[PDB]
Amino acid sequence: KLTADAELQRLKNERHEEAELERL
Amino acid sequence: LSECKTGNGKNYRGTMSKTKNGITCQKWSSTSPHRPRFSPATHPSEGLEENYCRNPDNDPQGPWCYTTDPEKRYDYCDILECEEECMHCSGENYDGKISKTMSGLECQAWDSQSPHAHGYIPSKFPNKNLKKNYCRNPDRELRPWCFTTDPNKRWELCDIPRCTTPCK
Repeated sequence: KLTADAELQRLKNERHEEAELERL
Repeated sequence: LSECKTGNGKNYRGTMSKTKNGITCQKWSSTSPHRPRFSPATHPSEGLEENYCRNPDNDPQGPWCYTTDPEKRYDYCDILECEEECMHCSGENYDGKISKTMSGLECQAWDSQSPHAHGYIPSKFPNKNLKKNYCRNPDRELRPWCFTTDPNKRWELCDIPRCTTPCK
């Protein structure tokens, strides 16, 4: 998935994914 | 490339193609309905392109087009001033000056890499406004935010004002 979005999408997820894992 | 106005609008270059009132504008390089005083001919480098909004004449009231309505010659157009007050909506737009998270932690500069490795590189997302370290919303997130300088807090959102006190 090229462009931003694909990209940002991913970053975000990555973040989201990481908070996810600290609150735990 | 910048989508909001500062001062009277000289350097405006967004792509608003309609006066403050609906009416779609006349391309600047046309003659019906009206005949204009600033043709991309005459005032060439003055962003006179498309039908988009512009302030050629250095108008006080700023950016403006000619309307495709034969009945009202030219009129002004709407165009968010820059800087920013309060976020609109969830403010995919926010261009304001706030740098402290909800928790109230001062934000880490986008330009920087500490105290946090991150790929939000402004270089990488130019249009995305990663000024200094103003809270932002690049990625369709709930509300803008930043990577915080508390080394134990990666990022978190900020408390940006809604202008009108999902979205409506």
